Amino acid sequence: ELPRNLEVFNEACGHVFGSSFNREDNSVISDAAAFLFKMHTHSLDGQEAKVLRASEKKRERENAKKSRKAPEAGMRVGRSLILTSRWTEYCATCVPALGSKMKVIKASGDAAMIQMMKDHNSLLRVCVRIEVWKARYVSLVALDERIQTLEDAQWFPYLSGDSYRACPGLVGGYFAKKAAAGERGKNYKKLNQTAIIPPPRFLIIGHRLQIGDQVTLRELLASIAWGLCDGVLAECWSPSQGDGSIGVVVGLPLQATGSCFLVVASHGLSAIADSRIEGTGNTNLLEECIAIQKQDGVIKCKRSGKSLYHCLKETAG
Amino acid sequence: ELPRNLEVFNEACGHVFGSSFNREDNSVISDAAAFLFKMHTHSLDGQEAKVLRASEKKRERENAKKSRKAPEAGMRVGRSLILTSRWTEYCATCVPALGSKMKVIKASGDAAMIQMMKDHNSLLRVCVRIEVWKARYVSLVALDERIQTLEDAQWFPYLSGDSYRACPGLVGGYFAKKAAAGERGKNYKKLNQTAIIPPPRFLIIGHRLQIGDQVTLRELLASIAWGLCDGVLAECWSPSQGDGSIGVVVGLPLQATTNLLEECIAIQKQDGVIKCKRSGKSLYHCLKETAG
Amino acid sequence: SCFLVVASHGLSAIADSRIEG
DNA sequence: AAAAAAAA
DNA sequence: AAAAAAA
Repeated sequence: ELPRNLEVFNEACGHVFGSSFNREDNSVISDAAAFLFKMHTHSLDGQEAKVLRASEKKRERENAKKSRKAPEAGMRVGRSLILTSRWTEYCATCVPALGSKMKVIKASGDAAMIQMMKDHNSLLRVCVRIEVWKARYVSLVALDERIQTLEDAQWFPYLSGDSYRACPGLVGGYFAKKAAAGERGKNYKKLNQTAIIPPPRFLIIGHRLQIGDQVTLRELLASIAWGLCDGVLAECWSPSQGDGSIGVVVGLPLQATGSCFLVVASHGLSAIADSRIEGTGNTNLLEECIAIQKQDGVIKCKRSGKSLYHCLKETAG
Repeated sequence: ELPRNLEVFNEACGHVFGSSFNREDNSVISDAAAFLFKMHTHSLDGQEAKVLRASEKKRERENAKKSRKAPEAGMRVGRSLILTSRWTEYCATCVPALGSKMKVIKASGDAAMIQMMKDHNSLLRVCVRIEVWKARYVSLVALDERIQTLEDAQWFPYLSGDSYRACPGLVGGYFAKKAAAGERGKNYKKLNQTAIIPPPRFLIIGHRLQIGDQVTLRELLASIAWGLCDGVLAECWSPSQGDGSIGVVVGLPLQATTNLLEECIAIQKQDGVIKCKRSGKSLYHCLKETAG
Repeated sequence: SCFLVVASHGLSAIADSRIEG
């Protein structure tokens, strides 16, 4: 019915949150995924201190966390999430011990432990995808103070190191910057800043985002772009009968990833660093178009020239 | 009557893959060449360990590879290649012992060992040529993650160290960068990103790519260029009656080895050289746009 | 506020939407 | 827009 | 084309 990743995530969230876990609210799913990511990364109080190569200042924080009492049953998480009395059992059983590595588990040969670590990794990936989606969603109506220039905007979202390790191709920030600056191996993955991520209520169900889905504009945009992406992407939405709050998806952007406009010098030709800008001198960016694939067919839509955040702000006034 | 270079490759492919080796499929030939290249470089499981100057991590990796079970008869290598029982004998008798150097072989005077080393080197060259062609073919539709600017695109293809050691004039990447960005000797080869490499199905039989032979658009483009080259090169191919993804070569570019968009390339046609105006868009972008 | 428009889906980045012209 | 590797 | 020779 569901892949291993989504089944693992559903089982984990159910076990940890009882009946308080709403399966149709994006905010609740995002909060649950964030809590689970903290639990599986040993960031919660009362978990193993990270000391392997930590500096004394970091060791202070880790020791303080270890000494601090762990979360108690019934504790409020986010808005509408309540911890069950059995969350400690799940944390003790399903969370690999600090420093666990897949090679050691495989060498042990325990199928149960191998499956436990596989579930842990899949849960980390799912939680980090939900984290990136929530980052885009927040950025749709809340500019990040850190982003001031296109160089800063180039590395969105600014998520922690664990997020990058789980999803290197979706997570940006300091670690993505380091990876791009540093040596690039065969395993290097570039930051796909506008990769399509289904809304959390869809991601956990395994339903792939496509045409016709009953979604809201903000959640669709957070799926296919973020705040500072161009506003023409709003063309991928259409209000339903009676307006209301939830509309429908009429199409999806093309060229979501893998856009290269280089033309190397060959056969006596001269290199081009960017096909779009080369032209003849007409650097009019407002004439650019995006290919939106709809049910009927692909249509080229003229760019709006304005950020998605600004378009949403103007339409909300 | 094929040259020894191709004869050795055909014999090795036969001995190692039985009848599963199809000599008409570019993907199958590329997979067979890749397997042979990793066999002759001592990269397969159970082979000797590269522990002459390995670091701790590399030492451990090589030791694990040596301890790991070697491929066995019937293993699936790719999609349509199955190892035979003779592959162990071939790997034992034809692959030179790890670290062997041609100087010592020639000094010893053993004719058999000399022939084995010469065949090994020729096979490495053939396999690396096939590897470069396949890299171009892959890049025709899916660009490398490392290629972000022209400075990065200048070192395509990004192949391994042994690949560069075998064909320095065709292979790029980190070792080509190191050679170019450093002291250069008289025996120094310049990377030719557009050197003409016949498709493997033609390479292994000695057929030289020429006007009038049936090929596919992606095949010809990978033969004469790669993904980020200008799209005007597509004019070197022409579909046949009904297309069917199979056409014919109508020309081959020269100099392979407002005004900016008015630059022209030279194409050698059956009649003569003609100047064709550039398209301005890389082959990758043109293929993406023309896909539908 | 911020008037940046990052490059996405084949569009070119804009350092400031207002200044464009 | 599968799996195996794997911290300022 | 012959010769030479790993992060």
